[PDB]
Amino acid sequence: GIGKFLKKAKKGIGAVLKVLTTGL
Repeated sequence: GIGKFLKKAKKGIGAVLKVLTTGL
């Protein structure tokens, strides 16, 4: 879940937020 988006947001966030928009 989002737990990965906030946890991964540390550095490589542009990747999570990028894909997170494909499912949001």
